Amino acid sequence: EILSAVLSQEGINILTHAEAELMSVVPVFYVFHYLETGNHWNIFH
Amino acid sequence: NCGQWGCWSSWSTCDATYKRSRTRECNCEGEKRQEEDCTFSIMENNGQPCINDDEEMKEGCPQ
Repeated sequence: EILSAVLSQEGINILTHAEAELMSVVPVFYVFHYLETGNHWNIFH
Repeated sequence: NCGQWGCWSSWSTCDATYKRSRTRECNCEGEKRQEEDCTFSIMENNGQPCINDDEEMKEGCPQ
């Protein structure tokens, strides 16, 4: 099924914005992995 | 037309941790600081859903 594949507003809200630097930088890896898997980059200009 | 608390401050930028604060000034009884959570973990946006009250666990050829 092609129900849904949704991910947005993460790059604009939290991309670059003491111990929570890991918490900040970790989801970027998974966002890049999802973007590489879905092969969808034409959404942005 | 006949101490009291003052106006609250603007919500500070959402820190790397959940901790986001707002401060009121007694310029009296009450609180001077309010620390709430913020992460914006919900990135997906589809639409406002409608929810039920309570659910249950369990209600061609068969299995």
